[PDB]
Amino acid sequence: GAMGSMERASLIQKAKLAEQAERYEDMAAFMKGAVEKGEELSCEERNLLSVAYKNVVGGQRAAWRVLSSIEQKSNEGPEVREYREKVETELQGVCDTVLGLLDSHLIKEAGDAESRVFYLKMKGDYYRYLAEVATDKKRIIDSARSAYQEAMDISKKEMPPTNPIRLGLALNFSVFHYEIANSPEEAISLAKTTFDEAMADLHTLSEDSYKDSTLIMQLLRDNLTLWT
Amino acid sequence: GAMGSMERASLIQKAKLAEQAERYEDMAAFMKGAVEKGEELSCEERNLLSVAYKNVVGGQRAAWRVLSSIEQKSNEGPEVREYREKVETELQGVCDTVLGLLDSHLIKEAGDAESRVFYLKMKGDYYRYLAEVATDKKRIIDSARSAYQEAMDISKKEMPPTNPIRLGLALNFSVFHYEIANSPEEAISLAKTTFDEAMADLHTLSEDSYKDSTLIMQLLRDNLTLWT
Amino acid sequence: RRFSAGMR
Amino acid sequence: RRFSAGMR
Ligand SMILES: N=C(N)c1cc(-c2ccccc2)c(CNC(=O)c2ccc3c(c2)CCO3)s1
Ligand SMILES: N=C(N)c1cc(-c2ccccc2)c(CNC(=O)c2ccc3c(c2)CCO3)s1
Ligand SMILES: N=C(N)c1cc(-c2ccccc2)c(CNC(=O)c2ccc3c(c2)CCO3)s1
Ligand SMILES: N=C(N)c1cc(-c2ccccc2)c(CNC(=O)c2ccc3c(c2)CCO3)s1
Ligand SMILES: N=C(N)c1cc(-c2ccccc2)c(CNC(=O)c2ccc3c(c2)CCO3)s1
Ligand SMILES: N=C(N)c1cc(-c2ccccc2)c(CNC(=O)c2ccc3c(c2)CCO3)s1
Ligand SMILES: [Cl-]
Ligand SMILES: [Cl-]
Ligand SMILES: [Mg+2]
Ligand SMILES: [Mg+2]
Repeated sequence: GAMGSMERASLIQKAKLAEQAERYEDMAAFMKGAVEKGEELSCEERNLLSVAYKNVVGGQRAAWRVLSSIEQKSNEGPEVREYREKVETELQGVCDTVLGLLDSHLIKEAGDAESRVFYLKMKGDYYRYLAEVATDKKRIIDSARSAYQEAMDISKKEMPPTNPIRLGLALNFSVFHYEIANSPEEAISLAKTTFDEAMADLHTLSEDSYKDSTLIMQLLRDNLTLWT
Repeated sequence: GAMGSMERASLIQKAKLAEQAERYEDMAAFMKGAVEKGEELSCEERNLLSVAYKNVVGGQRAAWRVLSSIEQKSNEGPEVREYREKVETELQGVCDTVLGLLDSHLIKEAGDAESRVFYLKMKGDYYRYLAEVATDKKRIIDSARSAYQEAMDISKKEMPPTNPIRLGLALNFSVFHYEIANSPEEAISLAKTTFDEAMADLHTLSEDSYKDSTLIMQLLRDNLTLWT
Repeated sequence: RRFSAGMR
Repeated sequence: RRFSAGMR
């Protein structure tokens, strides 16, 4: 790895600077190196990894969707298809890289429910991103579904219904159900039960945790308002 | 060049898709390949080149300024300096690349005042970007000043005071004077004379050209409001 | 466009 | 922050 000669602590520090600078490709490269040191990631460091790749693949996804729509319009020279494939291939590479970090060996070394759920959610997310562009598609969908489901099983056993990672997990699993798995009823069922069970637990929370949970509840709210 | 195997027309087409996708690094790479085909760039294609590198170096510049401020605060480990240098070096590389396209051979093959002024303005801009991070600085400032001045000489002879490239040229030369050359009076003098002479020429313009010119006049306006 | 956890 | 032509 190109980051193998840098100290773990220096990589984490520079990942934070990269975030402040909105240099998310640098951020991801630094966090990739941090992961490959072989030591667990703290909660803060898990968020750094997630935010970094969210922004990198996010730009790829938005670019892909622009190109894919233009491509479809021109089917109602090869350059539009060629460039969509270029972005698509670069997007799949990023997803394969994140999934490699998780399988080697973040998930197996996650000796916590909190840490393990976080990584399993990430596994579902980046198989979901591969499914968005897949046309093996069925097999990718099952990999995401399975990663999401195991995270759900653990989260329900080990974490309260207001935990932000659990809420973010159910949010994204509901989106998977709605737009990837062709299961809009599952998506609705999941979003509302998650919302309702979180609201019934808010009375147990501090003003700060309250803010954390209600911020993700708003996203469940907006989706249900769109789907029903 | 990695783009040497692609048709000029395909590179231009994909540069346009890249813009729609907000993939500006791709855009610049495509336009770099287009330039290296050795044929002149149309007005539209000159704008594609300029917008592409504006966005790439723009992100580098904003990141540099974030890092440089953090670095200065910590002087009121080496990681902040190290990463600022990483971004700085990558920024200088981009500026060197644009300046190489201009010197080999966009400027000498520009057989128009319109085309030649455009490229000379670009030369001033990217030497200005090198000056922003330089600490050889005097020599870079003279290179920008000289490129800007020759563009001004041509523009005054060959183009009306409302021409958008001429207005954009004077705008950026005024900024050079204000924040790079320590000449805030030159900057003010240049911005107001450009503004005033453009306003006195607006009566000659179509509704469309009017819009073009007044859009850059607003920027001269905002700067004068800041400086006086 | 629906929200995912990475869009808040 | 002042405007340059690349900020309109
Ligand atoms: N450097 C970063 N980006 C983060 C660092 C930490 C952290 C710091 C210290 C201890 C533990 C964690 C984060 C915790 N996570 C959030 O605060 C959060 C995440 C997603 C989200 C919102 C907020 C609002 C809507 O969507 S984020
Ligand atoms: N058990 C809890 N409730 C938490 C414990 C900690 C923690 C752990 C170790 C060190 C410091 C803090 C949390 C930090 N906060 C987040 O990670 C966070 C917050 C908001 C949010 C997201 C993530 C995703 C979307 O919105 S939360
Ligand atoms: N297929 C379903 N389950 C639904 C069917 C209807 C309905 C029934 C009759 C008339 C019109 C609509 C629903 C109404 N909308 C909600 O109940 C709702 C509930 C909780 C919640 C949000 C929205 C957002 C935040 O959390 S939901
Ligand atoms: N693909 C692009 N980005 C462009 C393509 C063309 C073009 C197309 C056909 C013929 C000639 C030129 C452009 C002309 N230039 C502008 O319209 C322009 C430039 C800077 C600016 C504003 C407007 C508003 C504020 O700052 S831009
Ligand atoms: N002689 C003129 N006045 C123009 C002639 C042409 C042209 C030439 C060949 C083909 C098609 C059009 C123009 C296209 N427009 C721009 O290039 C433009 C417009 C607004 C603007 C900027 C640039 C920079 C900031 O704001 S302008
Ligand atoms: N050092 C100078 N040249 C100036 C000194 C003063 C001044 C004098 C007395 C009291 C307060 C201020 C100026 C006033 N401001 C303008 O005249 C002005 C003119 C044209 C214009 C804009 C602004 C923006 C768009 O185009 S300018
Ligand atoms: Cl391509
Ligand atoms: Cl570095
Ligand atoms: Mg129903
Ligand atoms: Mg004065």
